[PDB]
Amino acid sequence: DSCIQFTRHASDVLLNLNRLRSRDILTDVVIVVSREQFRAHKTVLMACSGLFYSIFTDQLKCNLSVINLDPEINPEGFCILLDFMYTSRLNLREGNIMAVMATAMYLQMEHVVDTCRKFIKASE
Amino acid sequence: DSCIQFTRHASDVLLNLNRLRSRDILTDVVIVVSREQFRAHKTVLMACSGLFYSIFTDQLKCNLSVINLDPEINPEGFCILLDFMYTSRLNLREGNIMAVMATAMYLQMEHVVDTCRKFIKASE
Amino acid sequence: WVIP
Amino acid sequence: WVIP
Ligand SMILES: O=C1Cc2cc(Nc3nc(Cl)ncc3F)ccc2N1
Ligand SMILES: O=C1Cc2cc(Nc3nc(Cl)ncc3F)ccc2N1
Ligand SMILES: [Cl-]
Ligand SMILES: [Cl-]
Repeated sequence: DSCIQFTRHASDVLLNLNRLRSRDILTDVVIVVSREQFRAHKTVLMACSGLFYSIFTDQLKCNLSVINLDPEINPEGFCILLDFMYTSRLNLREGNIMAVMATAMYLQMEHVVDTCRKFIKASE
Repeated sequence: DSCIQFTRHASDVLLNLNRLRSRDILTDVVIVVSREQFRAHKTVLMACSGLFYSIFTDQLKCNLSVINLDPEINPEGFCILLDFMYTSRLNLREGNIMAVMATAMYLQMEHVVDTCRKFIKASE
Repeated sequence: WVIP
Repeated sequence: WVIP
């Protein structure tokens, strides 16, 4: 087509979606990761994660307001990944990289799994 | 912080939100623009438009599944702006620029109003 | 704004 | 991935 494109649009949209999350506006699901609870927007979770895409396209699960993750999932790892979904920034540290990579494999977030594998390889 | 950032994340999120819209997945509102109907995600509309942000933060309107726009709004202008919200690309043409600018002023989409004003000024 |  |  002959469209023009606003370079910062996608980043500005994501910033506004994170402001809605901050302010608990139109959040429609609670993700439970053992004793912790995380409120989020189903559409953002589906857009970032192959696991959430499969969950919320299921004719029965699409209607659930609470999703319980596998008990082996680390809440801090999930929190770091949820923040990445809404900001593009990943708080990857020596002390959390194994939990973050395991969580990203479970959530099916291929680009995160890729950077974790590279950072681990560099330390070996 | 010491975060790393994935450059294409925001664009990839928006692409996936547009794929959900295409496929009518988790759309939660119908915007009516006279005889036409447009299905969308409230969160994407709020993230892009000052008018939708005000509508869906209202304690009564946040619960509506149908929103009727002012009868003066042009459906094609709205369609072009809805596509811009989900893609960052604006189909601005000599034949639609006046309707697009009027719609963007109503929806409170300042960057679109800005490029329309510039394109109009260049033709004068 | 750019030409994509 | 970059340093933001
Ligand atoms: O690593 C990843 C990230 C990821 C996100 C999605 N999300 C969606 N995919 C499509 Cl094709 N349309 C809409 C979506 F919300 C699916 C698979 C995967 N795998
Ligand atoms: O031209 C524009 C585009 C636009 C979008 C929004 N959206 C939100 N703003 C904030 Cl501060 N937090 C969350 C949001 F969804 C508000 C005003 C305006 N004016
Ligand atoms: Cl990813
Ligand atoms: Cl805008």
